[PDB]
Amino acid sequence: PSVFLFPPKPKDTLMISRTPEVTCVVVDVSHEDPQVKFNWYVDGVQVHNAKTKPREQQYNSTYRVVSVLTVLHQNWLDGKEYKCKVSNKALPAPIEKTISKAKGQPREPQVYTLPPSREEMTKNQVSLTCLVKGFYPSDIAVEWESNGQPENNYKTTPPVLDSDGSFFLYSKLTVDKSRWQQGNVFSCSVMHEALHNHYTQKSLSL
Amino acid sequence: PSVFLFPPKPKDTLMISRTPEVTCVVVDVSHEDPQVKFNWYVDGVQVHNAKTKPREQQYNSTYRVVSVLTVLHQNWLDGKEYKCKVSNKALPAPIEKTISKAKGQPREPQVYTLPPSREEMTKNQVSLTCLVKGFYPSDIAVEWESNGQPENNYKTTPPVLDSDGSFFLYSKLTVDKSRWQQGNVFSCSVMHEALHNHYTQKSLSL
Ligand SMILES: *[C@@H]1O[C@H](CO[C@H]2O[C@H](C)[C@@H](O)[C@@H](O)[C@@H]2O)[C@@H](O[C@@H]2O[C@H](CO)[C@@H](O[C@@H]3O[C@H](CO[C@H]4O[C@H](CO)[C@@H](O)[C@H](O)[C@@H]4O[C@@H]4O[C@H](CO)[C@@H](O[C@@H]5O[C@H](CO)[C@H](O)[C@H](O)[C@H]5O)[C@H](O)[C@H]4NC(C)=O)[C@@H](O)[C@H](O[C@H]4O[C@H](CO)[C@@H](O)[C@H](O)[C@@H]4O[C@@H]4O[C@H](CO)[C@@H](O)[C@H](O)[C@H]4NC(C)=O)[C@@H]3O)[C@H](O)[C@H]2NC(C)=O)[C@H](O)[C@H]1NC(C)=O
Ligand SMILES: *[C@@H]1O[C@H](CO[C@H]2O[C@H](C)[C@@H](O)[C@@H](O)[C@@H]2O)[C@@H](O[C@@H]2O[C@H](CO)[C@@H](O[C@@H]3O[C@H](CO[C@H]4O[C@H](CO)[C@@H](O)[C@H](O)[C@@H]4O[C@@H]4O[C@H](CO)[C@@H](O[C@@H]5O[C@H](CO)[C@H](O)[C@H](O)[C@H]5O)[C@H](O)[C@H]4NC(C)=O)[C@@H](O)[C@H](O[C@H]4O[C@H](CO)[C@@H](O)[C@H](O)[C@@H]4O[C@@H]4O[C@H](CO)[C@@H](O)[C@H](O)[C@H]4NC(C)=O)[C@@H]3O)[C@H](O)[C@H]2NC(C)=O)[C@H](O)[C@H]1NC(C)=O
Repeated sequence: PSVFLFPPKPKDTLMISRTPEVTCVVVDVSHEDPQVKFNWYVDGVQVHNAKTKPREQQYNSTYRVVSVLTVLHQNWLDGKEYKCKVSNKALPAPIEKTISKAKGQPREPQVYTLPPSREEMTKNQVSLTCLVKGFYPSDIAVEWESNGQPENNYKTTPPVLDSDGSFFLYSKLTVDKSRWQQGNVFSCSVMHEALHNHYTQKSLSL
Repeated sequence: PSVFLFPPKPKDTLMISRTPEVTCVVVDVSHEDPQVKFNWYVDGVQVHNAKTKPREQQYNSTYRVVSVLTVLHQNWLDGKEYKCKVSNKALPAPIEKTISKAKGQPREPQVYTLPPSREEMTKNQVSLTCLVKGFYPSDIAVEWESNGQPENNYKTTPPVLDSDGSFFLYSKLTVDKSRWQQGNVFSCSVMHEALHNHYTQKSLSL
């Protein structure tokens, strides 16, 4: 049997309104010893129940047990440890897996929107670019809007560790050549630990 | 004790000057059976020796043996399979791993360069970019120059699968606000399978 600890998604922890949850998944459990026992420890204290919640799935030719511990935004953002310690008679010694966020001192993301190259106006569709650079830790959420209306045709590169020991990423919104010339305003919205309201938005137009 | 097959570097294969290789790395080789036997087959036919060249390395609490095979550019680009067959007494059945490039026909990369943003002119350093979009396969090499001479302070993201079923990547060069302002001419040089001379080079200046 194998244990896998998963962290919360950034938007969920940067929005008060949302629900961060550190998820523990046990694979290869088996039919002969399906008896999995979970021990959730925040930072050192067994948060015992908190509001932990398992269940058994009958997979492969084996079982799959998942439990969830609902993470408290502030505890997350201050860098607690989260330990999922799983007992199961088959498994000789109980597997412990511990998680947190990237140990360091957080840096505010510089957000610059870039309009399309002259040459790309030769094309039928143009590329709108925003750079998010010199941020830390690499937990971020970047989106695009045309108004009070969210957009579709965008793609975001994985956070690349730059030279500073800070991170960078580019995000590419592709639009019809026309709209951009019909003087529309497209915004890139960045969400990060170290942003003023955990949010910033830079805009683009013709 | 398994095997991993590693492909040639996209600059090594796009340049005939340079000698590409396929690297077969066998890990978890345990002490009492150190006898690794690499068998190298090109596509259909065993290139037997060709110019295959291993060596033992005593790691962890185990062994690491790696065998390198040279490639002919042409073969690689014509999409031949390369087959590494590992032997080691302990390992009951022989490990036959096989590699090759991606299937599909090349798309010529669109190399556009973007200037620093006005919002970034506020900084003692600015960021030059080239967006390299709509290519295929993912294998490419972006490098940066300023005159007759190469530069240091660039960082290029991994190739991200875009909607076309083609790729993009951005590459970010960081220079002094001064150098940019003195009116110097920076170059983005993209090397890709489907470009005229396996090379193209888009330029920036102030
Ligand atoms: C018996 O069968 C089962 C199931 O089999 C399927 O297929 C059969 C054909 C079919 O018949 C059925 O049985 C069934 O469909 C087998 O199970 C699989 O077992 C393997 C291991 O053998 C597991 O592999 C691991 O996977 C990890 C990734 O897992 C995520 O992705 C996979 C693939 O997308 C998903 O399946 C999986 O569910 C995970 O998705 C994420 O899940 C979480 C929790 O649900 C989501 O959480 C969100 O949380 C927020 C909180 O706010 C919110 O609540 C959201 O709503 C939630 O959704 C999250 O959203 C999901 N993610 C996304 C993007 O959506 C791998 O990371 C893991 O890899 C690490 O470990 C292995 C092992 O050591 C290493 O080899 C590997 O290299 C890597 O190691 C190191 O890890 C670091 C962290 O990743 C990494 O940074 C580091 O670089 C790395 N080191 C190196 C050197 O690379 C591993 O691959 C499968 O997950 C599991 N499948 C399932 C479906 O459970 C079983 O094996 C089989 N038994 C047999 C064959 O014997
Ligand atoms: C005992 O210890 C050793 C080492 O331990 C370290 O730490 C100790 C504390 C210390 O005391 C020392 O012992 C030591 O420092 C353990 O070994 C490790 O074992 C793991 C697991 O077995 C291996 O994991 C695999 O790693 C692959 C990535 O490997 C690259 O990165 C690592 C990290 O940087 C490098 O170390 C490694 O060398 C590889 O770098 C690339 O290497 C090639 C060949 O050297 C380079 O080639 C260039 O070629 C050009 C050609 O022109 C030119 O010649 C250049 O000069 C050459 O250099 C290349 O440059 C390097 N790359 C770069 C960027 O520089 C992973 O990809 C691999 O992942 C696959 O498998 C896992 C497991 O199943 C999956 O989870 C994962 O998803 C992935 O699967 C992929 O799936 C696809 C779908 O099926 C499939 O299609 C695809 O084919 C498949 N991918 C592959 C590759 O098959 C995997 O994680 C480590 O590599 C190994 N580390 C070392 C240093 O050897 C050992 O386990 C341990 N024993 C124990 C614990 O019992």
